[PDB]
Amino acid sequence: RGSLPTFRSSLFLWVRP
Amino acid sequence: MVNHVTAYGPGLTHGVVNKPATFTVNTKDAGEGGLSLAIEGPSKAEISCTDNQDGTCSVSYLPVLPGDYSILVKYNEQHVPGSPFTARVTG
Repeated sequence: RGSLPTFRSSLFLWVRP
Repeated sequence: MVNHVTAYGPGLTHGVVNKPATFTVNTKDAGEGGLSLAIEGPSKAEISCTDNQDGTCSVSYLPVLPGDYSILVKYNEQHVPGSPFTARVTG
């Protein structure tokens, strides 16, 4: 980890009944 | 790592390059709260997420380079059991 570029994809959800 | 939201599915552990890798997020009788999904690895993987209507979410990501991807799943700032996961994505 760190030798090649690292990327992030993200998602946030509010969970509610 | 024990327990609340949970996560299971093939995409948590393995995948193949350019095909959608999938897993499930079970929110049956979770509180209400913030669900974070993140994926880190050698490429920016597109995430898609559908509510299955039954307290279950079907999540897929599309990895474009092979390698190791970390899948991070948090409920209200806390790691779900097994999170962060590591998927070996082969070519």
